[PDB]
Amino acid sequence: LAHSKMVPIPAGVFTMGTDDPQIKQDGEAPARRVTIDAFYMDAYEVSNTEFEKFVNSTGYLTEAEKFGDSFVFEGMLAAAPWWLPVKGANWRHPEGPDSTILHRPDHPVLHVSWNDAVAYCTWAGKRLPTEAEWEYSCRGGLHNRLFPWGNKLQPKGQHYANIWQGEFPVTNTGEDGFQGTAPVDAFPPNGYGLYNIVGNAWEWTSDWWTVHHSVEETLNPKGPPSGKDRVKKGGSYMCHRSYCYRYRCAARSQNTPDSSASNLGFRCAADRLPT
Ligand SMILES: *[C@@H]1O[C@H](CO)[C@@H](O[C@@H]2O[C@H](CO)[C@@H](O)[C@H](O)[C@H]2NC(C)=O)[C@H](O)[C@H]1NC(C)=O
Ligand SMILES: [Ca+2]
Ligand SMILES: [Ca+2]
Repeated sequence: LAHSKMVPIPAGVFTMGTDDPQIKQDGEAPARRVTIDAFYMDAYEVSNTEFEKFVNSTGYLTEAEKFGDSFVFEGMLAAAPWWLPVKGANWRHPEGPDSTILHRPDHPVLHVSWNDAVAYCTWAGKRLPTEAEWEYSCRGGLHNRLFPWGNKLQPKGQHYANIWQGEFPVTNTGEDGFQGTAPVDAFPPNGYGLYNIVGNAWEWTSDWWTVHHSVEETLNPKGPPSGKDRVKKGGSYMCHRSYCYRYRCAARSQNTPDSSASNLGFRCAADRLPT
């Protein structure tokens, strides 16, 4: 269990975005050439256990605990009728008060806000990645592919990510081996050595959200200087093509920095290795 290990992501130039946006409302277009300096990125989503080390040390009280509620998928018991705001739903109690994390220590932490994530990473001698670092990393050395691994969803007939199978929201067949979340080290790594960069839990980035992008070539871009929503990436175990096709590197979405929910977590990046 090296669930806080990092990988060196190589310096390089890449196509961020796409001239074939499958969800236009989200600012997937235009494709634009971005240059990214070499850095490090968590190989894994931050796990319940890793977060607990953080909380052991600092006594950090997450925002869901402070507000007293968080968003849980009805399916496992508001932005959709299936998102319910549940009292005493937080990272220790992912589906509300009578749920627990004891049987799932290696699964990614949930019900953490952008602030929670930042407190963790900075605690950890790290920081959140920018969207561009995230997306570049997601792509995993490949150019203009849908997914970290290519354009087939199940290559060689194999599940490569934790998402929805079946009729959403009513039936999740769990064909891919998991109905909710999966251990942070489940499924194959992309070419850069990252696990579950699409699927499992959504992932916070450091950028404010905008849908307005130039084709101006940029270098280590931080997104806009302001916003009201922060950028999240890579879909979750609830994604399906039929209604939410965001288990692609190009896809993107947003939340206010103080939101939290049962399919949303994070991982850290860093310019240089921490201790
Ligand atoms: C966070 O702190 C708690 C409490 O100090 C740790 O749990 C204890 O660990 C010791 C040593 O393994 C055991 O003898 C006890 O059985 C535990 N006590 C309790 C209160 O359950 C816990 O391991 C820490 N969590 C993490 C992720 O490091
Ligand atoms: Ca699944
Ligand atoms: Ca993920």
